[PDB]
Amino acid sequence: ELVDPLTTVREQCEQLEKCVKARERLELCDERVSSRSQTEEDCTEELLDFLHARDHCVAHKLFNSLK
Amino acid sequence: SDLELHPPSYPWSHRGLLSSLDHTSIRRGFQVYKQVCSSCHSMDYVAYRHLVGVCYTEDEAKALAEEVEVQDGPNEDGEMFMRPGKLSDYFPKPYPNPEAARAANNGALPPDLSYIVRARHGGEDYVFSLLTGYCEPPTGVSLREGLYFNPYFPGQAIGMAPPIYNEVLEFDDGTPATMSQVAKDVCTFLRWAAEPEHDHRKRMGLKMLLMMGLLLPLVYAMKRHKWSVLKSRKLAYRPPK
Amino acid sequence: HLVGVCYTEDEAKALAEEVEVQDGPNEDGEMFMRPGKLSDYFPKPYPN
Amino acid sequence: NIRKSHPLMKIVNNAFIDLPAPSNISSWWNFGSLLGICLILQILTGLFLAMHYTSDTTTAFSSVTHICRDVNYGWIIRYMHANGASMFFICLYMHVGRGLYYGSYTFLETWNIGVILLLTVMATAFMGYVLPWGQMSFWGATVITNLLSAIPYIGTNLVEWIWGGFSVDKATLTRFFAFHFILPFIIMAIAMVHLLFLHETGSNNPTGISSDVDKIPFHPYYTIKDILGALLLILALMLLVLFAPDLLGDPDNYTPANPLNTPPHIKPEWYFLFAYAILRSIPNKLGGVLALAFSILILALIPLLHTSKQRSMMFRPLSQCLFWALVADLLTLTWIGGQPVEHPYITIGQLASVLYFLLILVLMPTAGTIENKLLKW
Amino acid sequence: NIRKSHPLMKIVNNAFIDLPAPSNISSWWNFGSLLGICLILQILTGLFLAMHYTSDTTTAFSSVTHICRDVNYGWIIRYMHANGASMFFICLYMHVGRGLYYGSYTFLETWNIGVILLLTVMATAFMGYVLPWGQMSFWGATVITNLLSAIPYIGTNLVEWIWGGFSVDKATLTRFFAFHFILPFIIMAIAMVHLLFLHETGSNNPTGISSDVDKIPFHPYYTIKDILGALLLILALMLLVLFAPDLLGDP
Amino acid sequence: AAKNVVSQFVSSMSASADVLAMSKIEIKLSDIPEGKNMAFKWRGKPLFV
Amino acid sequence: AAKNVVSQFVSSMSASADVLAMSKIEIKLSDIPEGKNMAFKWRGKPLFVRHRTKKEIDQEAAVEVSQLRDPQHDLERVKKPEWVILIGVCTHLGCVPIANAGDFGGYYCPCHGSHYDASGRIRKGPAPLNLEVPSYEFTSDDMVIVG
Amino acid sequence: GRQFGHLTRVRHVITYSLSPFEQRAFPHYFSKGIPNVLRRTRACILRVAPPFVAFYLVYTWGTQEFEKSKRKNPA
Amino acid sequence: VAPTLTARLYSLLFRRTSTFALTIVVGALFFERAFDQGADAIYEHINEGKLWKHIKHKYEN
Ligand SMILES: CCCCCCCCCCCCCCCC(=O)OC[C@H](COP(=O)(O)OCCN)OC(=O)CCCCCCCCCCCCCCC
Ligand SMILES: CCCCCCCCCCCCCCCCCC(=O)OC[C@H](COP(=O)(O)OCCN)OC(=O)CCCCCCCCCCCCC
Ligand code: HEC
Ligand code: HEM
Ligand code: HEM
Ligand code: HEM
Ligand code: HEM
Ligand SMILES: C[C@@]1(c2ccc(Oc3ccccc3)nc2)OC(=O)N(Nc2ccccc2)C1=O
Ligand code: FES
Ligand SMILES: [Cl-]
Repeated sequence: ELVDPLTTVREQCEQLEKCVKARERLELCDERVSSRSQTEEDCTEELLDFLHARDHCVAHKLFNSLK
Repeated sequence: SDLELHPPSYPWSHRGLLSSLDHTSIRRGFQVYKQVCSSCHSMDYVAYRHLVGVCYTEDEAKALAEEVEVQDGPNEDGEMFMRPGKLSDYFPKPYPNPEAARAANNGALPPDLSYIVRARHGGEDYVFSLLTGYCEPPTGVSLREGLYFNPYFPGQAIGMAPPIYNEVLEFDDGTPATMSQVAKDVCTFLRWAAEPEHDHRKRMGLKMLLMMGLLLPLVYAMKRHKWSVLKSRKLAYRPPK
Repeated sequence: HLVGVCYTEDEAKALAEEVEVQDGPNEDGEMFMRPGKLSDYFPKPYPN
Repeated sequence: NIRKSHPLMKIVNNAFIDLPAPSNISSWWNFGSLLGICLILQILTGLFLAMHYTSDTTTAFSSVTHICRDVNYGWIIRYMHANGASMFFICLYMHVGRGLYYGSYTFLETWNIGVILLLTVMATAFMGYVLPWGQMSFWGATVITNLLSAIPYIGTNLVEWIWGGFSVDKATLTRFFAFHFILPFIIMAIAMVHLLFLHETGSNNPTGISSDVDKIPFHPYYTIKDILGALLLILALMLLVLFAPDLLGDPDNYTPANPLNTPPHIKPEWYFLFAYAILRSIPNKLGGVLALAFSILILALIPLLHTSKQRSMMFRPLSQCLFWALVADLLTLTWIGGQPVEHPYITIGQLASVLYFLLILVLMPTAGTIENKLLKW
Repeated sequence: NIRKSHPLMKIVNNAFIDLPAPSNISSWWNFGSLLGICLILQILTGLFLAMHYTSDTTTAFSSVTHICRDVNYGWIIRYMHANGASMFFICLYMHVGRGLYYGSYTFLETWNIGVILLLTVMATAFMGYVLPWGQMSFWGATVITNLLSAIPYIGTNLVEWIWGGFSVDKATLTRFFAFHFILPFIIMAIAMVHLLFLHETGSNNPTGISSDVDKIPFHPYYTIKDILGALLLILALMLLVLFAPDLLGDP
Repeated sequence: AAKNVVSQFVSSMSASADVLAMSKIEIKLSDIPEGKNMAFKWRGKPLFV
Repeated sequence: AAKNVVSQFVSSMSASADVLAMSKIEIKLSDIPEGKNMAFKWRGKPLFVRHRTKKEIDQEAAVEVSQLRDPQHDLERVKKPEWVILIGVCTHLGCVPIANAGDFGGYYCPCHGSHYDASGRIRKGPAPLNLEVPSYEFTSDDMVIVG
Repeated sequence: GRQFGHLTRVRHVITYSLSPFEQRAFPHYFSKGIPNVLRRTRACILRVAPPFVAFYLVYTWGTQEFEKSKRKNPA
Repeated sequence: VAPTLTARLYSLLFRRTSTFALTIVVGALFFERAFDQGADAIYEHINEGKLWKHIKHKYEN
């Protein structure tokens, strides 16, 4: 129906060599703590440092498609 | 959950040293505030007259004020009553006091937005990233009902449900109301709300730099002119022997 | 202001409690009525 | 000749026109007049801000917004006053640092009167920051005023007496406004006694050697040099006001005061961060409060710690390095002052606080004695 | 001898201790120091009134009542400040009348500086009377400020510019408070230039004849005479404050 | 430069934006019979009708 | 005479009659379950009212009292161990501690690092005294009067 | 306040001065000024610089250490 | 223009202080008109779309 420019710029930034390693290390943490029985650790760190690279790449190009 | 994620720097068109706000984006941003934000967020320090000559004509801003009813009085019987808004009225508050607001928002208090861009580190970069930055909680994070995961909010647990999405409004000029578009315009408007002097200050800043670029070397030249008597003076010592 | 001029503290407290005054908001955002206390000003008979 | 005989112009002539001044005073001697320019700037901008300010706790926040939104050019006056206060502290620390490097403290009356001027300007600016009634305004007033609670056996009485209540409240803000209004005029009067004692001896110069053999009249040499420096002060001020008016402020101050919640990241203004860092390096309550006061009052002791047989550091390399170790150490405390109380900043701030007092009390006086022996006198 | 050589005490010595003064100056020469006592009284009482005063039109009236009802001894400070202003004008007119009778106006710089002091104290007291925001406060501000409307071709602009609006309103009261605060300190500074020019010649005396043949030091003769006169000023002030605080005001 | 600063400080005293934002007044003519001077309020000062 | 004037001007700065006219606070105890620190307002500054668990009452009961900066046993501060009421002002310099935080599971002050426990006693950091305990009595099992 | 004619004693010293309307206000501004700045910088760099270099290294280490300590370690 | 330009400005306008002041007050008058005119034209060129006076044509009424 309506294509947000944020969608087509987001996944474009994820193929960069810098942040593909951040998404990999996040999916690792998803599998590490999911396996334990009773724990309290979470993957907040591994998510934020992934968004720090992606959102940094989104800002340089995103505003060129907006009015 | 004391980790922090800071917002990146978006290339706003008013970011530059001499760069004014985009007043078409202000106009669209006001429409976002009215239709979407005004039902939970007050703006106690902006009045309809502040819009005049910024993003609406006087006639447009008058008609906009008349679209809401506000309290006035007393009349000759001592009763309060309702009338259409006029240019001198401040934007209506959605709640009479913060206690009603907390009760209507699962205990959380939507802050006044008059100064939100100046009262938060990162300004419109923060607000833009917050509105457009919602996502599912990471593994191991379980938020209580009523709260929503947002990684840019301190603590990553915010009591505001995502307020914007595709086609939340239709713009008067036909602009596609995509999430990023709506966010960009509302943030631009909120910047103006917090710093209406923005454009005028940048114009003054340009004049200040040009005059200083004139006056600094001329006043410097006056200093050296007078001091040249001393800087080229020559001394000689001739004692009797 | 009455205390120690023409009434005792207990007398002036009881006098304040003979009227109802508005207070609030409570946790629901509503105003409500309570008995007067020593810190309340004398009730106005009309709002304006 | 009529400039000299009129009862009123003779004072102006003997202070700004025919005043004998050294021929070689550097740009570091410009900050004296810039401090007076700053004091006059703050009085004018401040006076025009009091025409549209209300000291009511319920409208104090809104009256400042009313200035920056509805008053014709009220915002530019407002941000000149705020940034002018920061420029005031830039000039103070350079004025002080000039006198320490070049040995100008040997004018005891002028120096000691100077220390009084520093403290009153500090008191003035602290109360000024409380007036807009933001979050940092309120909790700035809470922390600093509570320092008197450290005074044994009378502290709480002095605090509650100053507050006008059991906490900072409406009575505290209204009186801080009265103090903030009047204290600049007392400062201007004390600045005249500052200059009165100075003219008894005339100015020092970069060499620390007497300059009576080579004097020039203040006019036209230092009138135009002071005019040029003022234009550079206006440049520094207007860059902040017209391009970055919130860079030196705190964003939390744009939220109205709330006695029920304190922000997590307390950060004072930049000109208090070095002394804020000294206080918290001492966990004892009274000990840390005394170290705060002594970090400033130690200036009154600098004349008694002068050991060198030379006045200025121009010819004292060992003292120069220790002088700049004090500036970088003060720059470290300013940095630590702006960071939260956590590892490793706690230990760095403790080591820097010791180095600050170690330099002034021990190392610098010992360097001046080593230098005397190296020159064989 | 140390009173004479210290850079700061030499000013105090040559003005209040070793100052040669005429041996025959009457009680009419006491009002000079009483004007300074009045100026210092108004600054102290006034400063303590600004600690509990709000210049909001909606609370300016109530903040003054709050002083006279709830502030510890706020009323006595308040009525000292009001009656002190009236005592200020009693001393002004006697000081002026003294100079007219005895010809002291022949000190032109001192006299002309005096006329400036009279006008600024008049401007100060007018704005002070507007602050409590009573009926006479408001209509006093209305009438006197409208006097500028009489100036041809710029009068209404000067009036509306001063008012901050088309009439006396909240903007007028807030600025009158700022002026009323600062103008006394300018008066104190101008009072020093008043004394500076006076000391060039020294005082006149009741005979109008030069008194250099018979001079006495200011201390201890006129220090104690000025102390006695101050006690009589306090008597005149405290009679009003403590027995008739509304006699000179308007209901 | 000196003109601009002195001018801006001058306009600071001139009436603010909110003061200039005076709104008109609705007057109900049925409340004013003959021989009466009804006193309203407009701009702060009275408006005799 | 000079004493009387200087005294009266001194009392002028002391808190006025209206400031001293502080009224007590009605606290609804049914709004405070276990493990919660409900924050009220009293005298202007916060009034923390907290309901403690058995895992907290016995934790603070067993404590080396001789080693404390301000020695005071938990039993002689609260009339009822289940209910504890504290003034939410830090004793160091008047900041508002964040409830149910810090190392000791009590209150932590973000301003300069003062640590408290479930009893409100000072255990670490720069603050020199325990949190203030007001005078209160339990008139019944649903309402508590503070003052 | 002191005044000219009462400052000190001087003998046998001649001073030659030129009117300011007879000479340049910026004589050899770059051709001579830049060499003098380099001379003065060299003479004082070793006294002023090492303290602030020491600050820069302590600043960066303390910030790096504070950042790593806030990141958690596997149990 | 055989005499120097600066030389003729001095003899006519700068020698007397009165005409030296008149040239300044008259210069500030014409400088103010041209400086504000050129300064505003530069601030507007950088921001050609963004300002309101560049959009006032849409909102005719
Ligand atoms: C009673 C009066 C008290 C005044 C006290 C002032 C205290 C001194 C403060 C110094 C302020 C610096 C200038 C602000 C410029 C501004 O802000 O002016 C903004 C204006 C544009 O304004 P505009 O775009 O609206 O167009 C205007 C409508 N035609 O151009 C400027 O930048 C001019 C400034 C040039 C650069 C600064 C040069 C500094 C010279 C010093 C002169 C100081 C005079 C001293 C007066 C007491
Ligand atoms: C108090 C809280 C303060 C917090 C803020 C701290 C931030 C500090 C940031 C660093 C500021 C650096 C300022 C620039 C210094 C330049 C030094 C320089 O140019 O070289 C040294 C200079 C040499 O000149 P001489 O006079 O010895 O001989 C000249 C012969 N050609 O000799 C000089 O010119 C020295 C003159 C004195 C310099 C004054 C700097 C003082 C800094 C503040 C001191 C605070 C003390 C309380
Ligand atoms: C109710 C349905 C809301 C809508 C519509 C909007 N907001 Fe909101 N907001 C709401 C609440 C309950 C809160 C409090 C959250 C909390 O946990 O305290 C907020 C808060 C904000 C904030 C402040 C974020 C911060 O850093 O503190 C911002 C900047 C904000 N909201 C922006 C915003 C905008 C731009 C909206 C319209 C597009 C908007 N909100 C709508 C509730 C509601
Ligand atoms: C409002 C604050 C101040 C003002 C307006 C002020 C003003 C001045 C002026 C005009 C001079 C002469 C010119 C000059 O040397 O630049 C001077 C000199 C001096 N000041 Fe200050 N000053 C202030 C604060 C201080 C402080 C806080 C100190 C020290 C603690 C101080 C110490 C000195 C010294 C030692 C001199 C003599 C310098 C020399 O002769 O080389 N002053 N001051
Ligand atoms: C040495 C002189 C002065 C200094 C250093 C100083 C400093 C300050 C500072 C730092 C603030 C806080 C500004 C802010 O947070 O926005 C302030 C506010 C204020 N000052 Fe001053 N000030 C001085 C003199 C004066 C004078 C003389 C007056 C009035 C006659 C005045 C009136 C005000 C007012 C009304 C405010 C509140 C408005 C505001 O917050 O901007 N000041 N001052
Ligand atoms: C704040 C207002 C004033 C103060 C504080 C003040 C203070 C003084 C003082 C202390 C003296 C010397 C002692 C004395 O003669 O009593 C004096 C003398 C004098 N004053 Fe004033 N004065 C003020 C206003 C005026 C005014 C308004 C005028 C005239 C229009 C004036 C005219 C004179 C004259 C002529 C003298 C010399 C008297 C003589 O030598 O006999 N003064 N003033
Ligand atoms: C020559 C010095 C002064 C004179 C003659 C003077 C006179 C007056 C007068 C006549 C009033 C009206 C009092 C009333 O109607 O109740 C007044 C009020 C007031 N004055 Fe002054 N005043 C002076 C200096 C000052 C100073 C220095 C301050 C503050 C620092 C001040 C603060 C006030 C305040 C806050 C009020 C309002 C409270 C009230 O109405 O009592 N005054 N003044
Ligand atoms: C502006 C300011 C101030 C002014 C003046 C001031 O004097 C000094 C400057 C240097 C040395 C000694 C004193 N010290 C702080 O007042 C104020 O509340 N804060 N912030 C704040 C917040 C929390 C705690 C403490 C302070 C300031 O930084
Ligand atoms: S204010 Fe709480 S630890 Fe200092
Ligand atoms: Cl604000």
